[PDB]
Amino acid sequence: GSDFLSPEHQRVQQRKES
Ligand SMILES: *NCCCCCCCC
Repeated sequence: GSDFLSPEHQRVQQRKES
């Protein structure tokens, strides 16, 4: 179904690497 795709990442409230 509807998806952009990636083998990585998670929509956390913050980022400190990406
Ligand atoms: N269609 C959303 C799920 C797949 C992409 C986002 C998570 C990838 C680790």
